[PDB]
Amino acid sequence: GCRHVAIIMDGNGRWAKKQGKIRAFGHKAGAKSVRRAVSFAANNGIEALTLYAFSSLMELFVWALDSEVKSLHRHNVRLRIIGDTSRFNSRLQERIRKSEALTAGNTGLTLNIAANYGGRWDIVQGVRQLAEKVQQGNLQPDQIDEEMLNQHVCMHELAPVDLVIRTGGEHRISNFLLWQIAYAELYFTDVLWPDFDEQDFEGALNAFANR
Amino acid sequence: LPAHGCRHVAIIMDGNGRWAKKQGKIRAFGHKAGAKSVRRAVSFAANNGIEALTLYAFSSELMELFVWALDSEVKSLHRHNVRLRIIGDTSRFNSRLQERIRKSEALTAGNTGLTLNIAANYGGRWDIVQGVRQLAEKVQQGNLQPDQIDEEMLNQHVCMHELAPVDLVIRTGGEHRISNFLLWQIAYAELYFTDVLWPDFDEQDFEGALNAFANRE
Ligand SMILES: O=C(Nc1ccc(C2=NCCN2)cc1)c1ccc(C(=O)Nc2ccc(-c3ncc[nH]3)cc2)c([N+](=O)[O-])c1
Ligand SMILES: O=C(Nc1ccc(C2=NCCN2)cc1)c1ccc(C(=O)Nc2ccc(-c3ncc[nH]3)cc2)c([N+](=O)[O-])c1
Repeated sequence: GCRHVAIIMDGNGRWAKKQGKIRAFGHKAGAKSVRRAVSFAANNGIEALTLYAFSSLMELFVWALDSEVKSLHRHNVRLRIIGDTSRFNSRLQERIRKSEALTAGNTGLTLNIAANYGGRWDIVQGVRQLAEKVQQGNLQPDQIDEEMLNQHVCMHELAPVDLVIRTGGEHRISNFLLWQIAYAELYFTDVLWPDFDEQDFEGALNAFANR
Repeated sequence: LPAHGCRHVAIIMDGNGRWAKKQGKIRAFGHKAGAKSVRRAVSFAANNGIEALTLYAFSSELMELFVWALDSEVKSLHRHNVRLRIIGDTSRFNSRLQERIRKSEALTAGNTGLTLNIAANYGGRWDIVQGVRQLAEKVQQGNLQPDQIDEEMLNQHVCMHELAPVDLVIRTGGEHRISNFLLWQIAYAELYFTDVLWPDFDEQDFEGALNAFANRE
């Protein structure tokens, strides 16, 4: 059973170019593909879906999400934004906080949207926290272990990441999740993100089920 | 940079158990064939301009015996101008073994050819945590402020930070996963998975991985 899937959603700009259209067109097709993947995961009992918007700008991508919130809530989706939003404009930060709190109680799919996220950043923010605790004398350097750092990195309340999918044909993690992908299956496909569809997602889930 | 572009390659060497099973042999024959394949890869990397090779002995099918085995290769590595380092938590290793590791490292530290890093009782999470503990000690002595901690600083405290970043990770044996080998250090690395079992992975396979990295960037 695959409980938590993460996807690096690459290929929207390459897709636009192949279609003979401006980069913007590729965003809008990428957004359709977001909806389809979120629906498919919610329909197939996946617990958590973590989406990294990446292209081989982040504010705006989050803005575009703002109008989907009412629909996600109605579908019992818990929405979280992961990543360093602390320099986003304060109006956007308030909307993120409002959407997360609206849905925080939902018990269906948890959808994590990584915004201005980096795996090294995620670890460093958790290390900064431990460092504050040591300085305040609340923690001995030496009590620090994997389990404790794990509690200070993103998504520690969710099932571990079982499967990472990257569309778009590159074979890297690109500083998406690092700590959390120690034991995840890595599935790379040349399909571009706007084309990735239910059969492609099932293909990735077979890879997991075979292993 | 060599034409392939790769300064540091890391290899998850899986498949030795499977290879021995396919032949009707016990696991020890797979380990001896896997050792032949290490010598061959080390020789290939050294002849191909690679700066650093990092090897993670892993079977999908103890750690301390692997490192005893390596102790018998140290003279030969030295003779081939290889600089040898062990990465991993060896602090609970047999006291004799820890002294043999130290001396093999000191013996070859002057070498100018390939740098070979052998992971022994290594895990990517462990490596991040030991880096974090060195930082927390500096905070507890009043030398470091929590707010001065950034990526660059934590980078300076994980294994291999003084070598070229890892450009390419090869995993043999058919599984598509990192299995808690390098994690901080592979943020930008090319990942190359091949179904070839470790004992069968030969120069043409290694050339093929390098040229796939060169072609993909
Ligand atoms: O990325 C999105 N929108 C978007 C639009 C435009 C752009 C854009 N960039 C600049 C040019 N256009 C970017 C992103 C997007 C779209 C739909 C959705 C979304 O999931 N909608 C949605 C609504 C309902 C359901 C659903 N159905 C069953 C259970 N859940 C599933 C999905 C999300 N999302 O995360 O939720 C983001
Ligand atoms: O893993 C190794 N040996 C080994 C043997 C047995 C076992 C074993 N485990 C349980 C059963 N037996 C495990 C490991 C091994 C073998 C050779 C080497 C090795 O690289 N030796 C070497 C020696 C010489 C040269 C060389 N010299 C000049 C041309 N090239 C190149 C490489 C290494 N190594 O890390 O360097 C490990």
